[PDB]
Amino acid sequence: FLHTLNNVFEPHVAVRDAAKMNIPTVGIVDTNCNPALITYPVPGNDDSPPAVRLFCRLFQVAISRAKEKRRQVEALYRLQG
Amino acid sequence: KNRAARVRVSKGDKPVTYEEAHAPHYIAHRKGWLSLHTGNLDGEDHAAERTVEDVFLRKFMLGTFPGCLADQLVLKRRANQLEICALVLRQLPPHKFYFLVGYSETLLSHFYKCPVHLHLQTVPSKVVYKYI
Amino acid sequence: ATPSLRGRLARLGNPRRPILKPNKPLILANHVGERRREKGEATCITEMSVMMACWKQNEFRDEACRKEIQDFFDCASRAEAARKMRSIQENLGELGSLPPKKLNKLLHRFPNKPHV
Amino acid sequence: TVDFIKKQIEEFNIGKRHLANMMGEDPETFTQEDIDRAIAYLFPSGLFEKRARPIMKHPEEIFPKQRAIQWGEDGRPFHFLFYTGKQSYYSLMHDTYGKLLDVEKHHNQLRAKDLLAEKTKILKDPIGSRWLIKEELEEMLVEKLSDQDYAQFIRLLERLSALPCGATEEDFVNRFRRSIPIQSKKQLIEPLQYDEQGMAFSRGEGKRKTAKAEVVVYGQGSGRIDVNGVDYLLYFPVTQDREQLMFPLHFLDRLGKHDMTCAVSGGGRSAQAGAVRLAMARALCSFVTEDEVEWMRQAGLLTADPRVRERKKPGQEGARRKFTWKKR
Amino acid sequence: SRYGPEYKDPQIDKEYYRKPLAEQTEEEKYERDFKKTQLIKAAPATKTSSVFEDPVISKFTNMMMKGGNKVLARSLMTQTLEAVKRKQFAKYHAASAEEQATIERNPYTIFHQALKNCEPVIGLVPILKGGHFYQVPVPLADRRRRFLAMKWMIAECREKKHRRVLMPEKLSQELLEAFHNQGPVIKRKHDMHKMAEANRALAHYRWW
RNA sequence: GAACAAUAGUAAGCACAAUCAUAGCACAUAAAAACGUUAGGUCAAGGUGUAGCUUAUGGGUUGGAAAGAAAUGGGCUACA
RNA sequence: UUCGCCAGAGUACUACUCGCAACUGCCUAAAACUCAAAGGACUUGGCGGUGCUUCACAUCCACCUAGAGGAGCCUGUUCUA
RNA sequence: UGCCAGCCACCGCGGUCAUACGAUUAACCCAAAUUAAUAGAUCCACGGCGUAAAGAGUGUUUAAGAAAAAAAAUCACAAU
Ligand SMILES: [Mg+2]
Ligand SMILES: [Mg+2]
Ligand SMILES: [Mg+2]
Ligand SMILES: [Mg+2]
Ligand SMILES: [Mg+2]
Ligand SMILES: [Mg+2]
Ligand SMILES: [Mg+2]
Ligand SMILES: [Mg+2]
Ligand SMILES: [Mg+2]
Ligand SMILES: [Mg+2]
Ligand SMILES: [Mg+2]
Ligand SMILES: [Mg+2]
Ligand SMILES: [Mg+2]
Ligand SMILES: [Mg+2]
Ligand SMILES: [Mg+2]
Ligand SMILES: [Mg+2]
Ligand SMILES: [Mg+2]
Ligand SMILES: [Mg+2]
Ligand SMILES: [Mg+2]
Ligand SMILES: [Mg+2]
Ligand SMILES: [Mg+2]
Ligand SMILES: [Mg+2]
Ligand SMILES: [Mg+2]
Ligand SMILES: [Mg+2]
Ligand SMILES: [Mg+2]
Ligand SMILES: [Mg+2]
Ligand SMILES: [Mg+2]
Ligand SMILES: [Mg+2]
Ligand SMILES: [Mg+2]
Ligand SMILES: [Mg+2]
Ligand SMILES: [Mg+2]
Ligand SMILES: [Mg+2]
Repeated sequence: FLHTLNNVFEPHVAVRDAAKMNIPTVGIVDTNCNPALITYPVPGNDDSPPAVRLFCRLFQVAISRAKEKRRQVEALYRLQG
Repeated sequence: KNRAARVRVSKGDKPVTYEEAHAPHYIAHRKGWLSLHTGNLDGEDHAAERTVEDVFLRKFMLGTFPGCLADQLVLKRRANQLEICALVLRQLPPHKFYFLVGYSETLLSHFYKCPVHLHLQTVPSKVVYKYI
Repeated sequence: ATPSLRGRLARLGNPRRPILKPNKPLILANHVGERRREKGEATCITEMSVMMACWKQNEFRDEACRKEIQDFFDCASRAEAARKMRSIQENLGELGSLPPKKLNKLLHRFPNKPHV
Repeated sequence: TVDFIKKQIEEFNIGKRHLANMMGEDPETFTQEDIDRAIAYLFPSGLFEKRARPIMKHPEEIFPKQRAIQWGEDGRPFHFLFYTGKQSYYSLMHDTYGKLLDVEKHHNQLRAKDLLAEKTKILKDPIGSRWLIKEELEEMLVEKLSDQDYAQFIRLLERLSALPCGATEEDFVNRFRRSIPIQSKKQLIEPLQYDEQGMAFSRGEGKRKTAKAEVVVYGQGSGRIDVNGVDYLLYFPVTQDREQLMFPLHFLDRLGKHDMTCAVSGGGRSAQAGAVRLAMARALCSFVTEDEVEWMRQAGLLTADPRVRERKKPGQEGARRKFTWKKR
Repeated sequence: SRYGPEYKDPQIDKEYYRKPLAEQTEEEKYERDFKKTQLIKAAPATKTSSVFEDPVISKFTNMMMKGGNKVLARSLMTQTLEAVKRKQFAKYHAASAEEQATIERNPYTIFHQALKNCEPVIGLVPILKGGHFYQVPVPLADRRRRFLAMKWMIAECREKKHRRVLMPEKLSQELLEAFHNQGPVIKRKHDMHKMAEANRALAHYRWW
């Protein structure tokens, strides 16, 4: 969740329902959010543009890096035999 | 509420033939006529005779082929011969079907004093138009 | 400035005696009310009375006073035109404020939190 | 349901071959147009509803469009918006908004370079251009939509077109264009006619309320009118009907200049006057200028009068009038 | 309503279409009329391009008509106009040059003027308040007033004549008497006006 | 169990809607109108559950069914 | 931490007691008997001679036209028969 | 049988298709006993008192109790 709230300022439904579904949840919890049901919360500012752009970029890079590492280790496993 | 020749809505499980799913106001619009004969045309005669004949045929056929009749009969009358056409469930062995074909055609031919043809179309289970 | 709410309502903690007994709880609602349509009153009554005096005096011959008849007519026309044309513009333009629909939407975009 | 479609196409082709054979035609030059005549002749169903009659058609037209499979065999959904529940619509919104941003960027660079080189393509009005209906859009995404959805999208396209239009942008918004067909109410002028050394006669046919009227007018004659072989003062004793006959001529100031013969049948006297009125009006359009035709139409001279007797209804008295209703 | 709301009423006036070139806003207006691809209701049988037809005379004709008889009501109107005409031609030749300058012989202008004089200024509507029905002075629309005039004319010259007496006779009489303001119709108008002054206080009960 | 600058709802089905009819459109009219409500109406259309009759509550023949103190509904013809 | 109160509903702010400047009073306060409930809060309906908006298109008021209710007949009810 | 005759500890049953009455058939359960009636045993609150029964119209003291660790008596306004 890049914002844990919905435009009416209650918690986004998906939080309660992801919990309900046994799905782990990362989310950026601003100062007025409720972190409780969120698996790995990262406290910080969700409202300002450089912040959201930052968090987007980070999660992007992490994902891309992982998918790469998986490709490379797969290749290695293919040459192993 | 008009009730005539209607099949009311059930809980939504009810199998309904193409015929039964169309209320009388749809005749000649969507579904067609279960009989055909000259009698009801403008300048023509003996409508009454053919109506009674019709009624007896539906009853007779329904009793002669118990349980195996799929949909209501189709009665085509052409130049003094009647072709009856029926939708039949497969129940009986073809022995019983041919026995009843021959028996019927002869019986009715001698009853109504005209050549009678019988045409059976066979079907696995009642064709289902709606719900189900 | 809003009137003070401190000490006013009857509560387990409050030392003194109630000042307000609110009929229904004081919690800002998420919508406003709908504007009350204006009570009508008779129109043209003055011009009518003037014409009626003119008649009572001149013994109800219409030829005698053409001015007050014509002016009562003119006025009734201005009251018809008023009834027709004022309805729409009083129903849209609130002047400095917004139509209650827009207010309600605006208030649902930033609602009150009684809960949590 | 893909195997179905494949099979159905196989058997539609085999069948189209068969049909072309019995109808005795070349299997190659057989069209849908021909298939139709062939069935209509082979299985002749009178039924008033055209959708209930026998049909052999290409299964793509018969069957409704299908949402394709949304994910691979591993479970990963193909399109990144899948979980929105409407991928089709929100993609459209995504790319539309993207093109809007693009336009804004490019046009801002061109604002800083002192260039407004674009034009407003937003007026297609002579082409009779309109937006898609909701139905059309719904058919283009193969997905159900909501009224507020359609509204949102259209509003966005509007935002787009209201800016400087790029080439790919113009092309983009123009998928969502349709053109409303011809709008002209101008009549179809009867070609004037010259018969047996006689010059300039025109024809017209009115119909009003159980009365039919055929009127032939000669431009070369003096003023008189012969209805069913007799004079119009004799056939139409009532002033009102003579005035009705007078209306179109007096309107065009042709009142002395034309000579007419009429055949009118059915209806009463007033209905016949009305019929001849309309027919005369329609006949005089050959002799007059194209502008005065528009005038006659705008006087309501050229329109048939649709008002006709309503059918009496069972359980009432008069087609409107009800039997007396007793409260208690 | 065999016409959809799409269909506009026709404009029968010939003068309007004949002389367009001097008016800008009206050129624009009827441009928008036809070019809108606008549908037009077919011009009614009653209404004509005739230079001779007075819409007021036609209305009156209609309000006189019983059953379906236009022929009979148009007869009675025609006869009445002719009767007023000849009554004034009688009053003209038995008079002197002064009164020959004064007296009106156009039956049309007489009809119109006699209706203008007979139309009420003010009117009465019943209003329920506190379980009582008060009669209250109400200003009237134009159409309502013209209607009241015509209807009062016809009601009187139907009702109060002696059975021997024909309609165009009695009607021409009352037209001429209402021309000069001494007719019983006019007395009715005054009864209304007086009932409206008697109740003038109650003018407050009217909320519109 | 809604909020569209959207806050928990998706829903097939039946109705409405659309189409069909009234011989071209359109409009109108016709038709259509679910689930239920009124133990609404009809065992005398026919068929039937339960309960009743069987030299009779069944089957036939012949002849009779009147009538206006009064009250009233809907119409027709009028009063010109 | 205390104190005052409360053991179904009625019967009952009653009957009897004691006390009281109260004498149609206040206070204190039962039982026979009767019942299988009596109560508290809510929910969905329905309803409201409750308020606020919006309407009615032959439709309530305002208004238009033709009729019924009075007569003779025609035909159906109710009674009486 | 038909709101009758009757039945029931409590809820209730009987108005023509009564597993509830009365009798029959089958069953169940106790058993030299089995039901009914009456008395016991048991059973109320270490719970409660805004709306259900219940904070006594007010304050002071008496009797009796608690003190269980840290401080306090006191200033615009319509007490009497
Ligand atoms: Mg924030
Ligand atoms: Mg105090
Ligand atoms: Mg309250
Ligand atoms: Mg009629
Ligand atoms: Mg559904
Ligand atoms: Mg059609
Ligand atoms: Mg329609
Ligand atoms: Mg109907
Ligand atoms: Mg429909
Ligand atoms: Mg009943
Ligand atoms: Mg009954
Ligand atoms: Mg029976
Ligand atoms: Mg009677
Ligand atoms: Mg009737
Ligand atoms: Mg207790
Ligand atoms: Mg007690
Ligand atoms: Mg007391
Ligand atoms: Mg006492
Ligand atoms: Mg005592
Ligand atoms: Mg009415
Ligand atoms: Mg009558
Ligand atoms: Mg009457
Ligand atoms: Mg009568
Ligand atoms: Mg009877
Ligand atoms: Mg017993
Ligand atoms: Mg029994
Ligand atoms: Mg028992
Ligand atoms: Mg028993
Ligand atoms: Mg023992
Ligand atoms: Mg209490
Ligand atoms: Mg207290
Ligand atoms: Mg007290």
